[PDB]
Amino acid sequence: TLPAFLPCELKGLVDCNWLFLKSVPRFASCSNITRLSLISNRIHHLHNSDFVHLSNLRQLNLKWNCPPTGSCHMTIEPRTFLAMRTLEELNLSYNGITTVPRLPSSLVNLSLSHTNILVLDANSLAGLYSLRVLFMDGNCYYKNPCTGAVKVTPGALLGLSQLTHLSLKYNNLTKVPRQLPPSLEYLLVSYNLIVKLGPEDLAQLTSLRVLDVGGNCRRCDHAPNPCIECGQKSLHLHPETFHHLSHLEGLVLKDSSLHTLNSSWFQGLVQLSVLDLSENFLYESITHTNAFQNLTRLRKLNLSFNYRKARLHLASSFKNLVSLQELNMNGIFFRLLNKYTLRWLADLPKLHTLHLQMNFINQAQLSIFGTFRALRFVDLSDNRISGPSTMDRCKNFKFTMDLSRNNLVTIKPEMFVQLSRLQCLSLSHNSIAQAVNGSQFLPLTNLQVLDLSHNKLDLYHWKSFSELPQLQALDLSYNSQGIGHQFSFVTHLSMLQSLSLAHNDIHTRVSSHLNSNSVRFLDFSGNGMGRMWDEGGLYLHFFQGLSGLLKLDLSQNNLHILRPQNLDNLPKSLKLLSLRDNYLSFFNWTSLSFLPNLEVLDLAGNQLKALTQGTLPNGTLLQKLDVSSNSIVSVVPAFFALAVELKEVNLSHNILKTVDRSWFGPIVMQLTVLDVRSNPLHCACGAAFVDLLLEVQTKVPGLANGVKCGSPGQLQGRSIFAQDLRLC
DNA sequence: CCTGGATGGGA
Ligand SMILES: *[C@@H]1O[C@H](CO)[C@@H](O)[C@H](O)[C@H]1NC(C)=O
Repeated sequence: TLPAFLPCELKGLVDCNWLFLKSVPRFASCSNITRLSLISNRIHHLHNSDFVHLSNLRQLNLKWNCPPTGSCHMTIEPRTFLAMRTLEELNLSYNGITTVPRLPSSLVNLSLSHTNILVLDANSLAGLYSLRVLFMDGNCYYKNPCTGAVKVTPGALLGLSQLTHLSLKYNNLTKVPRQLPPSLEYLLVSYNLIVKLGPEDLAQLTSLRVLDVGGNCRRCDHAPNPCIECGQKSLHLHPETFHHLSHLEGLVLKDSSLHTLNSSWFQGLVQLSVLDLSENFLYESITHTNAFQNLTRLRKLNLSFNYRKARLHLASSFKNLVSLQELNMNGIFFRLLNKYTLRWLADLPKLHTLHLQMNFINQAQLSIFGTFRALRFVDLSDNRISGPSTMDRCKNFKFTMDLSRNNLVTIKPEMFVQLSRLQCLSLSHNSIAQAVNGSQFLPLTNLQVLDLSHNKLDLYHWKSFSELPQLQALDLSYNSQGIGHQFSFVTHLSMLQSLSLAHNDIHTRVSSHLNSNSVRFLDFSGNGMGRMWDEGGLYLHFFQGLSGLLKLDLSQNNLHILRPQNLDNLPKSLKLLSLRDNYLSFFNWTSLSFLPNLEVLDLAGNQLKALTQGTLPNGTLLQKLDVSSNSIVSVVPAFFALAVELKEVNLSHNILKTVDRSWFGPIVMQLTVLDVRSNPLHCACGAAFVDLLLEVQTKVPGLANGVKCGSPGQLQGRSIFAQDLRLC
């Protein structure tokens, strides 16, 4: 009858996360479960018999059960994990242990990160010959401190003949552990105190695919958090350090205080696809160096935050990065962008992504991005661009350009010269105060998406955005305002499918009618539709002219009433309506006859005291009803009974003491969701709601533990299964 | 490596 795995939830996974458990649950048969998650409980002691009932486990997560500062120490009996002979993955992270427990040989992945284990020797990982993955980060650093440092004894890991991944970050290491297994494909030793590297440190590691050695010589300028500055001026790299790494696909040297590069570092890495040079002092290097000469397979290059301690121009060697797909140049702080600055990138055949934000650019010739071969995304957000030189997804597929958070006060169509192939643009969070009239975006003949939110557009002109013949989505949200009429242009936008006028300063001379044959989605939330629909018949047909409209969002409009007339005069094509977060107290549910094709209705966050008015009227096509976070106290029988297509209903965060089956009739059997959490259910031993929820248990989210009682006081705040309610 | 610009994940 009951779910078999109380107080946990069965996903062959069983989820016991965040249940304040102090011991491993014992729960018909527990011999078919293979995965158990106990994340962030209170288990502080583990014992030889704790997992005996879970003999066939393959995966075990115990993260955050006994967190070190920030105090907790975990005790583990010797035979604890041995009961699980087929155990493959074990996560022991964020637990105060000082030694690694005894483990079965079937182990494959192991996490020991953020513990108090300070020493790894040959005895620590005994019998783990099939171990492929070992993580142990953050055992000795400012958030999990230790006197001295973690010590990995030379050759301790050589028993792991199958090891591919090894991470030992934030451990205050001063050297790379010696004689590591040569089978390694991933080595991460970043953010220790390794101020010196050479071929000795990486000896015998010929199967390395990525290597992370960043943060070992940190500049700490404007560091928000406790940081250890490198004693020397820079990381010391022996010229032949990585020279024997013939499979190296990834190298990260971030925050290494590098002042110059050296071409010797890369000349052996003929598979190098990823290079992270961010957070060093290469401002002058990147402009002159020849190091990029033979990085032929290089796909990703991170140059971010290499700022000056002239005019920026990338080195000529960049023209050899024929495989380059992505370039990060954020936070470099060069105030001028021109035809030279990036010239050696233009002929690069596959360069699609260019990151150029947080650079304090106040002069930019955007035309240069029209000369590029395969550019798909250029981010110029958070800069100081103020004019011509002297919904965004758009993801992966559309020539997109982001000019968010700049200093545009006026749009002059000459700033878009050569950008005519742009399909998406964002000018949000500028300070554009300008009466749009149709002369601002002429070159943008192919623009499909335009984000102009958080500006100060005057929108009286009916010719607005008419020079954008392919415009499909327009975001004018959070726009702050004696001729024309507000929003008159919508009818003259032939292809507009999505529009947002959310949170706008609406004028008195706002148009009384919105029109379009193409608009399918309108966000009109955060406006004054309550004060507009109280003005009589003036705005009674405000939305009627949007023929074909499918989705309307009328959230946060301070609606206290919703007459049938206003409903009847919405487009008959409507399928989704959201009145979320209004002040609707009473509502005639039979008035949904006026929305014949309505499929989804969201009335969450209103004052619906009850569901009485009122009945879901046949033959509504309503599939989803959301009445969460009202203060519903009751519902009339057969309320949902006539909604033959009803699948989802959310009654959460109300104040029902029960949930009755007579509310639904035969419909409740087909419900896909029935969310009843956060209700003060009265858990008397008679209660029949438990018999109802149990009938549709799979369709009830958080049933096993998330649905709580509100009374009686001893069962309050506790699950409806805390005591067995079916006994009287 | 991914993520952000700091640090934690990871498999
Ligand atoms: C029901 O509404 C609440 C409101 O906060 C939300 O948290 C919850 O996710 C919703 N349930 C479903 C099934 O969407």
